[PDB]
Amino acid sequence: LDERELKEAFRVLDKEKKGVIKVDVLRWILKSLGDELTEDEIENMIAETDTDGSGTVDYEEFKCLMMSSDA
Amino acid sequence: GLSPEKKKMLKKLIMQKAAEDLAN
Ligand SMILES: [Ca+2]
Repeated sequence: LDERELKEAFRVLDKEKKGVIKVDVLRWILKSLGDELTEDEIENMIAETDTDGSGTVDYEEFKCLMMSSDA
Repeated sequence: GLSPEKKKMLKKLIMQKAAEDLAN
């Protein structure tokens, strides 16, 4: 992922312009655009993203998710 | 941990939403 694209995505999803993405946005995304995800799977994917359980995704957390390579 | 299917879906959906919202 181009970091320019990452920064643009973060800006778009930071609705309050507070420097974070609220977990509600992620929940909304997974619930509405996700395909038959369970509520526990949604909570798991949220937890995978917001790693400190702050209820907000900061840019470092966002980058960790988006730019990670597991191969 | 997340399975790669779920992690890939998560990343895909996040980007789709960003693209959608940019568009209005
Ligand atoms: Ca957090």
